[PDB]
Amino acid sequence: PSLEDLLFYTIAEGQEKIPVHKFITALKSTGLRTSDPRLKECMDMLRLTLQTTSDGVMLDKDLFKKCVQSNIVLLTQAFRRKFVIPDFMSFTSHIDELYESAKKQSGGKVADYIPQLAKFSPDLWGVSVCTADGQRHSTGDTKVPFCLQSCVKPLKYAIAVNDLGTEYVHRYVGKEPSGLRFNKLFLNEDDKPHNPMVNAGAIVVTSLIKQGVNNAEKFDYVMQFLNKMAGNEYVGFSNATFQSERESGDRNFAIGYYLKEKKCFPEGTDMVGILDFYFQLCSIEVTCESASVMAATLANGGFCPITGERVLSPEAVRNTLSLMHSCGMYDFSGQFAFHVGLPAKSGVAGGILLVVPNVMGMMCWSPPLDKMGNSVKGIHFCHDLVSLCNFHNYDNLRHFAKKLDPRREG
Amino acid sequence: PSLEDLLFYTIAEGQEKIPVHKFITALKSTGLRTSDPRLKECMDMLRLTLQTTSDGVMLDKDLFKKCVQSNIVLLTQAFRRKFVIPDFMSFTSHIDELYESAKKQSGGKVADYIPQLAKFSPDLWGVSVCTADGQRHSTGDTKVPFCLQSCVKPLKYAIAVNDLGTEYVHRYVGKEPSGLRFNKLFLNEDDKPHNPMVNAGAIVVTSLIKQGVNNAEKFDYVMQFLNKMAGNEYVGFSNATFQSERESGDRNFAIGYYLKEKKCFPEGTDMVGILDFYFQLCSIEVTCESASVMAATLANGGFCPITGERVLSPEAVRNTLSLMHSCGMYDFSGQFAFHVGLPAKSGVAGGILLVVPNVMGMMCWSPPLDKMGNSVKGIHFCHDLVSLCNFHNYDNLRHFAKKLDPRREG
Ligand SMILES: O=C(Cc1ccccc1)Nc1nnc(NC2CCN(c3nnc(NC(=O)Cc4ccccc4)s3)CC2)s1
Ligand SMILES: O=C(Cc1ccccc1)Nc1nnc(NC2CCN(c3nnc(NC(=O)Cc4ccccc4)s3)CC2)s1
Repeated sequence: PSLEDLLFYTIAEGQEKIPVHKFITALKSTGLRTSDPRLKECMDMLRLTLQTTSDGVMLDKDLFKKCVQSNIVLLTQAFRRKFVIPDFMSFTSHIDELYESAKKQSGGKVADYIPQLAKFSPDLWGVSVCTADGQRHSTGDTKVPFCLQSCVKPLKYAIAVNDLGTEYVHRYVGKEPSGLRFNKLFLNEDDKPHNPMVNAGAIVVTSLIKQGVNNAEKFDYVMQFLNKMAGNEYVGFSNATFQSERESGDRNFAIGYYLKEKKCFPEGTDMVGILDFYFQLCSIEVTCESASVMAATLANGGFCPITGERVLSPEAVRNTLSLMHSCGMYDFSGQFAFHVGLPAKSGVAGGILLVVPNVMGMMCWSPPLDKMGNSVKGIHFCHDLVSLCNFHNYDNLRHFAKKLDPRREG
Repeated sequence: PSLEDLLFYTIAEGQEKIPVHKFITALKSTGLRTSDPRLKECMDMLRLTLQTTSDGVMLDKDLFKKCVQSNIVLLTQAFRRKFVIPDFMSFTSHIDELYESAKKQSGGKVADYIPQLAKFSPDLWGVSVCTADGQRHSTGDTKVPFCLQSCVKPLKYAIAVNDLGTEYVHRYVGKEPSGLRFNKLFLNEDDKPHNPMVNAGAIVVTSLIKQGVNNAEKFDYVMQFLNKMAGNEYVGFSNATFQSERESGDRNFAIGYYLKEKKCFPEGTDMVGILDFYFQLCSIEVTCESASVMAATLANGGFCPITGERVLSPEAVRNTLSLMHSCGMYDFSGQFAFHVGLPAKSGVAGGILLVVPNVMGMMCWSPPLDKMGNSVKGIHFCHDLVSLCNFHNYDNLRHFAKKLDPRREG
């Protein structure tokens, strides 16, 4: 027998030759994009075959063989419905409906304490999905770049835990939500920031990464790390946002001096320099599409789903997901954990980085924020998604009443 | 041929007739107990054929069929390794090692604020497992009755959500942990108890159940409900503990009067009567074995795994598991959520009701408590369990480093 051949007969349909466009259409309907880095050899060989034989363009078993050989495992799982969401076309139809429903939620106020966000139209709204198998779907404004802002907090904590371990990192930062009106306290009773998802905690975490090297190399080190998490999709930087943030960051400077006085930083920390680095990390730019791949890396236990590359330790990812679950949505964190039950992180630019463990990552972006600082449409979408699908952390995978389970078929 | 026959040859081993003891021994190693209520018809039929003789006695394919045919689906999944933990004998060996490691953790203090807790030996230590498929294992003192105490709090919250819905229940009680020192406050800022897992929340939740009927019928209703949750294994009542709890429940009376003055109860509540009902609920008795079945009902989306009966709505179970995750272990709740990542609830008698969603429920019981009120051995066991197995809520089911996954053949 042969894997290329019985996959050939799978698409062949009794016919002798597969039209090339018919193979591409079947591939796309699994959810994989033709640009997937794991399919490069196959797509290069297909394009090359369309050049060397315009006497075509139809693939016989042996020419189909030589195109798919290099990527045959991934291609087989895709075509034998082995991906985490088998009927991806049906699922994206649901995502689109959820998207259109949240589109009609027009309230909230765009953040405006800096010029680079008041800039953003209230009506931008994008949602991108990347499953742990690399299946992609986007709807709305998913290639508009925006700053991560606090969405970067779980990512830089994960880097810190990856490089230094749980025990070291959490000598400096706690692991719990603060409680609905210890919002305002910079430190818990052990003189540590409450958790990595608040500014004081994120500032301390920022000071743990790549200690001893200067800010230029620290930033490059973090960027290279975000590139891998995003499978090398768009990660950028907004210098306009950085300059405005550092120029308007009086409270973060208040936090910085308070943490210095309380000796919250590692020995030899230049606190003002860490604040600069912090403002830079908040100014890193993504799109919905690229950020959804970062989320999918966290959903996939530290492996980037569109490259296969191990990016973060399971410990770093587990810790990060734990704290996103309980600390990720500002004062809405307890409500979100109860009703949505998914690890998520929101930012002032309107992003919500969302993780369904073992299923998928998402980025929802809509600049208008509610009074707790969370994107109105993102919050609405997240509630709807879990109303529809049994993705709540404490939904049961066997007894889920009327919810839909996109992991199953019939 | 047919399913009874095709399973007959599996156990037959080429032999022409199966000894009865060889079938029982094979069944037990799947993890099922012969007393499983779903196997009653089969065991009754075995009982009848064991009476027609005093020989072997040995089953030919046709009489085996006559015994097993009523329970053939369940018997097939058990014998063709379809249960959630396929190699259960290997898994119980690990449970045994975890048990023996926690046994040497000899610290902590037995609760003594009333005599009924104060008499329990410091050295009692039991762990019971019930998977979502009804596979059972116990090690240590697992048939000694002890009071649920605060372990009853998630069960009566589940009942209330089951009967009345999330929205009504949470008019009276919040959905969040209070934070590591708004510990002492009875109400959050919306004049509701912070969540159902604290005394103030449980007291209010108690006032929502079976309203309008008197306390005796209320207690009967809750007992019946716990019977279904435990698949009719042991549930009792300690009047001694009840009497002691009510005479030394000064703080609970302080809470009750405070909630009354703040109008936290439904109209027509007799607050002093509700406190009495509350003390009774804390005095309900279980064993490790019966309580692990209750936990397994929560692990199984509201279906009792050893009877098949729907006991709780999926919404009640999801809500209960969410609040156990974040509020279940007193001031250790945040540490426990971060490190163990399992919904759990502890009580002052030393019980820890533990749920691994979609896998199993457990009850750990060891009377000596740490400084936060949690059983020392239970806390140690829970950490060890998640160190060993990829059961952390934010462990990945595909990439889990060196952890063991008992869900996998491979
Ligand atoms: O001490 C501890 C450890 C601890 C914790 C818990 C229990 C015991 C011990 N942590 C600390 N972290 N940060 C501290 N100083 C900060 C200075 C800036 N902030 C603020 N300064 N001033 C305000 N004022 C209103 O916030 C005003 C207000 C009044 C009423 C209602 C709402 C708001 S916050 C927050 C306090 S101290
Ligand atoms: O008000 C709110 C809502 C709220 C929440 C957040 C922000 C604004 C509004 N909830 C309330 N719940 N219960 C209240 N009265 C209770 C009477 C019994 N308890 C206690 N009484 N007295 C103590 N005394 C020390 O606990 C001693 C101590 C003091 C400071 C530090 C450590 C220890 S507790 C708790 C207070 S009020």
